[PDB]
Amino acid sequence: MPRTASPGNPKSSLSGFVNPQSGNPHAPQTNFANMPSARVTLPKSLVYDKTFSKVLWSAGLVASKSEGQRIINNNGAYVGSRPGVKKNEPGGGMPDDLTFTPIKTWNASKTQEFIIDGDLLILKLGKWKMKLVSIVSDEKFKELGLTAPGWDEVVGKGKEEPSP
Repeated sequence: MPRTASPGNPKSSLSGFVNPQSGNPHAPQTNFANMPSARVTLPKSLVYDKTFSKVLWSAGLVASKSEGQRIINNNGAYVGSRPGVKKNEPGGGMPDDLTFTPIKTWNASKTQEFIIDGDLLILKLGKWKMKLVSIVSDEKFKELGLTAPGWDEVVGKGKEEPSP
């Protein structure tokens, strides 16, 4: 039996058909939908410094400043931008309406370029998750709400429990 074994023999449970019963293969609907459906919002101003890294870890999904960078390094990510202000299609020329990323390290150039995100910032990683974040500049806020109870209290009074 052992000495007369058959070099290159198949398996038992997996003799051609591989499908467990834990749920791993049981794909609900779409990958993006469940796992990669987390979104957070952070101050648009500090986003200008790092394109992929800062946005992903700091903003919405993880401690990955360290981990995230690795992913970027991994080069298994994409980046998109879509505020919805202009009607200027991709036009290749570093569009702002829509953005696509090769996930190669670009700190300032790429960030500011697409991460302008007046209303939208999106980050997607194919290693595990996609995180999308919306960012608005505090200053901008001042402009719209420039005459609300928000500025008066915060700035003028500046004596509220929840500090800015």
